[PDB]
Amino acid sequence: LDGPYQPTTFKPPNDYWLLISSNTDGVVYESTNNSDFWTAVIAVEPHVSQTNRQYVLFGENKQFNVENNSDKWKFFEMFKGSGQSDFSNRRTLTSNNRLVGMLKYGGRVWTFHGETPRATTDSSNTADLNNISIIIHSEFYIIPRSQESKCNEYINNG
Ligand SMILES: CC(=O)N[C@H]1[C@H](O[C@H]2[C@@H](O)[C@@H](CO)O[C@@H](O[C@H]3[C@H](O)[C@@H](O)[C@H](O)O[C@@H]3CO)[C@@H]2O)O[C@H](CO)[C@@H](O[C@@H]2O[C@@H](C)[C@@H](O)[C@@H](O)[C@@H]2O)[C@@H]1O[C@@H]1O[C@H](CO)[C@H](O)[C@H](O)[C@H]1O[C@@H]1O[C@@H](C)[C@@H](O)[C@@H](O)[C@@H]1O
Repeated sequence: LDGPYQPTTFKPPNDYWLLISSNTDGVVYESTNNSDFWTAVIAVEPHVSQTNRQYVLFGENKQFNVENNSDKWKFFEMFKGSGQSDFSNRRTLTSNNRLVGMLKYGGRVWTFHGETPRATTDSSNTADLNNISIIIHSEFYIIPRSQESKCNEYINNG
């Protein structure tokens, strides 16, 4: 498969999964169109009891109270729907394969959430899908929709 690509600011094409390989706690990527969609994935290592941590999302430092009592890495999707609106934990992937996925498709962003090995795809709407840029902080792989079954096997089995 195609990569790794090195961390960078990326404008992702339609009909391609970004398989993103997180190597450490912190921001995994920051995704926005600056209109109706912000999404940042915070990674939290196993056995973190509720505590406050500082993260730098979209050029501003921000504190989140995070906990992971599981023996599995947790990837918290932090969504907001306008620039002047506050962040929410919309979805959680719990996985020791430490891969997230992102796909621009059919005027929606699809991602993996739930627990491996039965993590599943879910969509989020946007009215400006094409102007979604993304700062990715780890090595990533590009998979075509043509090979979408492979993206699935990797999220859930590594
Ligand atoms: C039923 C389900 O899929 N629950 C998920 C939940 O999904 C919600 C999200 O997709 C949000 C995103 O904004 O949308 C919700 O639907 C809205 C809808 O969009 C509105 O239009 C509508 O009017 O209202 C509905 C509300 O009904 C979806 O319900 O996402 C959470 C967050 O990721 C997920 O919980 C996580 O994953 C589980 C495994 C566990 O680790 C949790 O702690 C995580 O936070 C929900 O999954 C279920 O979680 C349950 C307990 O909270 C059980 O654990 C259950 O086993 C989980 O379900 C399994 O995993 C799911 C990912 C999915 O694959 C299910 O088919 C499967 O049974």
